[PDB]
Amino acid sequence: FPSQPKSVEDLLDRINLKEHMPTFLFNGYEDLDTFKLLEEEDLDELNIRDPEHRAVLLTAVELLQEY
Amino acid sequence: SLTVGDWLDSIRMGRYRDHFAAGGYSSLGMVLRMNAQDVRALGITLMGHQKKILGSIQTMRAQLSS
Repeated sequence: FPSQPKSVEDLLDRINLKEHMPTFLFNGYEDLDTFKLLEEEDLDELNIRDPEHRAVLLTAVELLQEY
Repeated sequence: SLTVGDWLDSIRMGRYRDHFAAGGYSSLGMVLRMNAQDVRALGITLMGHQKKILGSIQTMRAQLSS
């Protein structure tokens, strides 16, 4: 779909979390078919601790299951 | 093709062909018995790659059970 996130970078840009882009792309989450596997415990391992960031990321992951 | 090397390429994890081969996983049937420890012991360290490989194994076992 033309309107869909094209990459992890595009998705993080859309949800205003580009600060986490090196964290995901240096820890094996460089492709959207892997990003869509994220769960809360995976954000702990990635040291992503801000509850607002965490909720935003897990909402975006739910939307990719639709994809 | 239910080759280990074809399975890895299908999930974009062909970089681990030599890791699986060295660890003795010559069939997919041997891969389907793996757990997270088996994956780490091949020398696979990137978190998301561990997660993608195990998730694929979990799904393939469910699709062959029934």
